[PDB]
Amino acid sequence: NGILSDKQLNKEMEKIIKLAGSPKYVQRRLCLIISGWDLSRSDYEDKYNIIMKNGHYEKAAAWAVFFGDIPKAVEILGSAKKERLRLIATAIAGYLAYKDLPGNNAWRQQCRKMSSELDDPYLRVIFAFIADNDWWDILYEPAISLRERLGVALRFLNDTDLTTFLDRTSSTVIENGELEGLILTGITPNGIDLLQSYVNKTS
Amino acid sequence: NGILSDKQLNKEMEKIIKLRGSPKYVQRRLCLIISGWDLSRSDYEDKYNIIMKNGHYEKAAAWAVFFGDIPKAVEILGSAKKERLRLIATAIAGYLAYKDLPGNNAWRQQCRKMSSELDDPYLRVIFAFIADNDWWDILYEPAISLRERLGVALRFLNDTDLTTFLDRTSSTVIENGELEGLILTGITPNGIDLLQSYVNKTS
Repeated sequence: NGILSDKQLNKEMEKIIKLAGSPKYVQRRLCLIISGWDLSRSDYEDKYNIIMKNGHYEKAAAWAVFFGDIPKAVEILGSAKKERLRLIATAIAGYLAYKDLPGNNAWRQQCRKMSSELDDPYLRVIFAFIADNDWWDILYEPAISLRERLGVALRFLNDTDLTTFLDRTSSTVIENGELEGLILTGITPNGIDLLQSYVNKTS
Repeated sequence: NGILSDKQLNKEMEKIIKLRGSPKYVQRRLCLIISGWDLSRSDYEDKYNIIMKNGHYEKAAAWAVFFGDIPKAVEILGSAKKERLRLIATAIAGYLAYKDLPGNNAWRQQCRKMSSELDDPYLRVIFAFIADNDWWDILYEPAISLRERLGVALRFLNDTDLTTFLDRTSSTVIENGELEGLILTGITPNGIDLLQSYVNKTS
């Protein structure tokens, strides 16, 4: 959101980055630096390997979809142990061709129902993104990480709607007192207000 | 096989059909009458309801796949209380807009791996047929009912393919002493040979 001059802050941000498709690309790079999402393809593959070693295959598949690589998500989730996960990966595999057919045809319907009824939040995210393709159903529920929601709102979003998402989420977290809002507010006086609401909620 | 006039036996078989595409259509209809498969679509839906009330949703979906109503199979498996059955319903639902495609698109690979690794034989043959639209991977599965295998072979396969399948299955069951070869061979001297092999095998 910006705020001794706009050109001065832009050039110092450029000299921080030196270490588009948008009018504000350096601000996006600063936001990715702050959020810890300034990563390359090798870094994402390393993160996939790390999360696979940690044992959260659902989180690995969710991160693979967050990056936008759905064949990679299918490959990651299919190379697991639990037959339940292999079935889930088999369901997700469908999308690799069901992309140019916008119409109710049961598969999307069953996927919406299963996204409603499953318990794992990452699998709920993965099905709600696979069926009825829309980023907004991913970045509004509080069941997943706010850092991940910022990662998907910074990589695939327009600057017109990113401001609306950031304003709505900040005005949510400040009055709700959640600690995850430090992503948006930082260690600022607004962060002190967030921590004050957190204290008033939890002690 | 048939085997004192050919016209007389054909006309009495036609009379038997009259009691209740191919030149051997009368013999195919007699075979379906013998095996107990000549049943209407409304009674097929009633049988679906009967098996659903019994609780064998895998058997109901196997019969639906056997008859060829894949959307009805997805509808049947989706109306189940088991999350594994719902995941299998979604995976089978990834087939309706997916038959007009070539192979090796990840989804058929996952379905082939599932059909190889899964334990339930009905779900095995469901995955096998849905992955590859051929019936030679279904007609030879030993862990399904030979009455059902005869039914799908009489419904779908051609004359030469049905003759080869019948010869292979009869020559297998006569030497192996399987009690379900009595459907193929009847209570005949060959049926007594089959029962003799069953006696020699089991006492």
